[PDB]
Amino acid sequence: STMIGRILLTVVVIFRILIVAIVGETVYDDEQTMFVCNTLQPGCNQACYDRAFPISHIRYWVFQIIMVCTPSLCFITYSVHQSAGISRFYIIQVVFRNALEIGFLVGQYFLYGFSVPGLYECNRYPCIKEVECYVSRPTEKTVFLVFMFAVSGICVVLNLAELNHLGWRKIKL
Amino acid sequence: STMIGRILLTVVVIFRILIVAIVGETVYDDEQTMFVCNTLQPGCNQACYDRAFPISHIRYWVFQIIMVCTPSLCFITYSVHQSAGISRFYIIQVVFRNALEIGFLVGQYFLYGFSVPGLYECNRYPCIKEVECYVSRPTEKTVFLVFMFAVSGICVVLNLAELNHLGWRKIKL
Amino acid sequence: STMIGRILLTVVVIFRILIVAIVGETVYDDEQTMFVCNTLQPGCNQACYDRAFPISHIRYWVFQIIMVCTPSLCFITYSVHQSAGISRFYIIQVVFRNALEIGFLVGQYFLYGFSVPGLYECNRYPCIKEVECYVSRPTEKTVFLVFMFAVSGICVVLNLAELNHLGWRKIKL
Amino acid sequence: STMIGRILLTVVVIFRILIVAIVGETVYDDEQTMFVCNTLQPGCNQACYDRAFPISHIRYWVFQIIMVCTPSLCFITYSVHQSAGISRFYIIQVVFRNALEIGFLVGQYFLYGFSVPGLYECNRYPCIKEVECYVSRPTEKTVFLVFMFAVSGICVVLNLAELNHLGWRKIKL
Amino acid sequence: STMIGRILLTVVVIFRILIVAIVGETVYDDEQTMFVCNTLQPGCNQACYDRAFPISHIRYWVFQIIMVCTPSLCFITYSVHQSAGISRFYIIQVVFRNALEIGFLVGQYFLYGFSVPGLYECNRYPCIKEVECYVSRPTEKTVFLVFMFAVSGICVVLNLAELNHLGWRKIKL
Amino acid sequence: STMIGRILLTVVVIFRILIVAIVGETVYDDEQTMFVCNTLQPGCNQACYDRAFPISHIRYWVFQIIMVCTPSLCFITYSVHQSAGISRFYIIQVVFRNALEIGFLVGQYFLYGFSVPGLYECNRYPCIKEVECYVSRPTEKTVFLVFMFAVSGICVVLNLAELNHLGWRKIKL
Ligand SMILES: C=C[C@H]1CN2CC[C@H]1C[C@H]2[C@H](O)c1ccnc2ccc(OC)cc12
Ligand SMILES: C=C[C@H]1CN2CC[C@H]1C[C@H]2[C@H](O)c1ccnc2ccc(OC)cc12
Ligand SMILES: C=C[C@H]1CN2CC[C@H]1C[C@H]2[C@H](O)c1ccnc2ccc(OC)cc12
Ligand SMILES: C=C[C@H]1CN2CC[C@H]1C[C@H]2[C@H](O)c1ccnc2ccc(OC)cc12
Ligand SMILES: C=C[C@H]1CN2CC[C@H]1C[C@H]2[C@H](O)c1ccnc2ccc(OC)cc12
Ligand SMILES: C=C[C@H]1CN2CC[C@H]1C[C@H]2[C@H](O)c1ccnc2ccc(OC)cc12
Repeated sequence: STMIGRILLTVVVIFRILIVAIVGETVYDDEQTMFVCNTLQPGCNQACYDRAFPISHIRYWVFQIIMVCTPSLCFITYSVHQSAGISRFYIIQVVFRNALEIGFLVGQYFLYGFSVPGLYECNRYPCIKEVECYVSRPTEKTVFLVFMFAVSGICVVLNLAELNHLGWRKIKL
Repeated sequence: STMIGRILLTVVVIFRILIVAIVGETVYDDEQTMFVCNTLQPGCNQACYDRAFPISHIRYWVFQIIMVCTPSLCFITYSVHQSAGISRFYIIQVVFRNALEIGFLVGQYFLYGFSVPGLYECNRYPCIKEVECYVSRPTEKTVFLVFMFAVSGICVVLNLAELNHLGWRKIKL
Repeated sequence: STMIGRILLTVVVIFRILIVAIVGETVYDDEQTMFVCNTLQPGCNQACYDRAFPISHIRYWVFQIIMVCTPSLCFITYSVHQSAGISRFYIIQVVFRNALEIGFLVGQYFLYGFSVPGLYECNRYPCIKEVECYVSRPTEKTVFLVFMFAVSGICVVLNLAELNHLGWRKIKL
Repeated sequence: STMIGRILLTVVVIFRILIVAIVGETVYDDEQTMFVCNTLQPGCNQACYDRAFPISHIRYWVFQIIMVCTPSLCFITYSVHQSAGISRFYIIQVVFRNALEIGFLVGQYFLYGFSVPGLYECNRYPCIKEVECYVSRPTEKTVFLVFMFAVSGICVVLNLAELNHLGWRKIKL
Repeated sequence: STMIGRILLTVVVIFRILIVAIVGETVYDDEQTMFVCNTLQPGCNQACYDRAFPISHIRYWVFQIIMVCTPSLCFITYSVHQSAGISRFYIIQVVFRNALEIGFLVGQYFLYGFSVPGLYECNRYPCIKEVECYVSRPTEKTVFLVFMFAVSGICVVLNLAELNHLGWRKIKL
Repeated sequence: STMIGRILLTVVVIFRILIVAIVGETVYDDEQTMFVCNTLQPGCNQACYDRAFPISHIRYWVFQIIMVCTPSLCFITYSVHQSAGISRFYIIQVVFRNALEIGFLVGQYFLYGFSVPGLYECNRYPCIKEVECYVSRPTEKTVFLVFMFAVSGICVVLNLAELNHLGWRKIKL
């Protein structure tokens, strides 16, 4: 069943790209404009927001998508160069895709967790002692995070199935 | 009369996609900017808005459109792969489309109801006791909700007619 | 003279589509941010704006354009399906186009009238008794309304001429 | 010298379209946001701005461009319809283009004049007695107005030269 | 060495167009929003900004680019008209391009100078006596100005080299 | 191994272009709007921001990308001109690309360093003595800076490998 696997993998990849490109930028538009802290100190909002969200989810997902698509670009460009052999590059391409997908999934888990809390406790200079800050659209961001995790997991499973179908002797050489 | 059914189904799908893509993003632009609560507590606006609208309508409809279109993409990609049999995949594609459409319609009803009230009563921390908040463009959003429900219902009816035409005997095999 | 009629109909349809798509969105961009009421009550602006303009003109016109273009799309897709008879679908398409155009024109008149006043008197909760609110760019919106009415009337007249050319005898059968 | 006339006319038309489409919308973006009146009365800004600028320049120019291009569209669509005679439609097209261009130029002069003053004196309700309001980017708007007038005048002269070349004898028949 | 000249000229023209189109509009986005004067008089900001920057740099550069490209458009359209002689049009086009480039460079120098100061002294009505105003991103605008001047100078030198290569006897005839 | 080098070089170039074009403009959107200084002096924010960030990172990277791509454009245009010899232009193109890449990398290091601090001490007129200002999203900008440096270094290494492969003897002649 190596064919249905490829069909599903292509469909899932396209689905993820479309969803991100269409909704992600709009969801995270006012992330910093609607972030508010209970204080009068100038500059506390900037510091607390930067501590709460070092990297936005949307940029991480864009980077992940491009990086995961890169090996296919390598293979296609190699094929173009060859004309005006290819049965070996394919195995290495598959292995690299598997490694990249797994690494990105693990990194997402270790960076963001599984939910976006509605409150944040911040104690960065210049804020005096510890202050409380309030996040914008926590529930939508939680839903987006869980959905992206599920899609990435499906992709990982399909890639592992493909790699197993090839056989580890192909991967060895 | 299986041909007029397909014609109407295609026309309705295109109509829904066009309407959403052209007007939806503009209707819901200032959903959070124009949401106001009668209070002085910092952070009450964020909490009350997040409780009132956990997920925006437009994002739900975009997700629904992509998911409903997915099975046709699966079928087209399978057909492409086959060349450089297909009479069985079509039945499963139809069944999956029917199930997805019905599920999305039911989910929309259970999530949003049939109207958007102009007032909201919010009792989420940090708001003190219970406060009153006011929504932006409730009437336009109600009209949009009802129109989308009607279009989805028409799609469901056409899909059921198609599935009935194919037949239960054929579906079983 | 059934040819010049078709030429003019196509030209006016394209003209209307272009004008709307190019200027309408920009005209109605700040409709709600520049709407102000003389009061101190929170939430009175939202209620009064929603009562004054239940549906924006631009969205009504977009819906009208798509709906009016739908029958031609149905005819085209039926023609595509036929290859890989058509002289009867054409009459029904013409009749449906006539009905839709007339209905949309009448609806526009009954919804918006012929002018956009510069003042509004609002007595919706939470506003206390009666308040006075001030509209943004009333004159430009009045000009746009009248222009759209005139274009739609021209389209209706051309469609009626076409339908008369076809003849009642043919329409009946 | 009927050929260089056509070459110059085409080049000028393209030049005008490009200039408008590229810069006009950006010039007039903050026309109402940066318009300020010296008063405390709510709603005086809206009334005074609407009285000072009933129709924005950019929208008038867009309408003019589309209307002037319409007759060529009529001719092209007629030519397409003819295949799957034309030496007479051309003369009427030229005459209509001349009339439209002259009318639009005269209308622009009678609507806007030749300059945009930096101050405005406004006595519209609800403003008390007479107030003073201040315009945004008067000099750039004056330059744009004069440039558009010059380009339209060049177009009118070229069209008149073409019409004279065709001849009154031919035009009458 | 008439070929490398043409190659470099084409490359430089494309480079200038790309740089402007990509960064210019973003650099000058908040030119008026971030312009502030030290006063309490309503309307002083508008007058002082209009006096300081009668025409934005970006619009001047867009106009220059279109005007400089115009003669090539004239030549191409003439060539198209000729088919369904040309060795004399080309020299006239070269001369016109040289004149336009030199004129635009001189005009830029006389209009803007070589730097954008960070302070402005403004004494325009309604400002009382003389006030001080502060500009936004003076350094980036200075860098952009110098870069555009250098690119235009390179273009002028290449055009002069081409014209000299053609020879004076040939331009006279 | 001169083919895999070219494959990797093309892939990394495309990757860098995509990442910049997609995320850079959004990261640096509110650079000046969210920059705040602890003072009451009008005009201190503008001066301090201009001193802290003379040129935005995104514009520098756009300029670098276009300049690095220029030599390939020159070579392609020369090839087009040649038809309707080339083995010597290629070496000079490679050398120029190497020089440009190295220069841009060194310039980036000397201009921006390796991190974006969260605080800035500013003593520019009109600010009184020293003031403290707070930056927006320092961590994301630091990550972007480091990532761009790494990608540029990889490109430099690949270019040096290519140049070494061609040979010093060949480069001399
Ligand atoms: C369909 C979405 C629209 C929004 N952005 C501008 C117009 C349209 C294209 C998209 C962007 O160019 C873009 C192009 C390609 N890939 C993208 C991937 C992600 C993205 O934002 C997360 C924007 C992307
Ligand atoms: C026609 C609408 C315009 C508004 N958005 C940017 C330019 C144009 C395209 C559209 C967006 O890229 C987009 C592309 C494709 N499908 C879409 C589907 C939905 C949507 O918003 C709900 C935006 C979509
Ligand atoms: C020409 C207008 C521009 C403004 N909008 C984005 C870029 C360009 C396209 C248009 C929009 O995508 C769009 C596409 C197609 N039909 C439309 C119809 C109506 C509309 O606004 C009323 C926007 C439309
Ligand atoms: C080149 C200009 C850009 C700005 N607008 C969106 C993207 C690009 C296209 C243009 C608009 O779609 C548009 C299309 C066609 N004709 C137009 C004519 C005028 C215009 O504004 C006055 C905008 C136009
Ligand atoms: C690549 C730049 C993007 C920004 N603007 C909208 C989308 C893209 C196109 C460009 C504009 O339509 C445009 C088109 C063509 N020539 C232009 C020249 C100059 C310009 O701004 C100075 C904008 C231009
Ligand atoms: C894919 C990104 C989207 C955002 N901008 C508008 C729509 C889409 C295109 C891009 C811009 O036109 C653009 C075109 C080409 N090269 C670019 C390079 C850089 C850039 O910003 C740093 C914007 C670029």
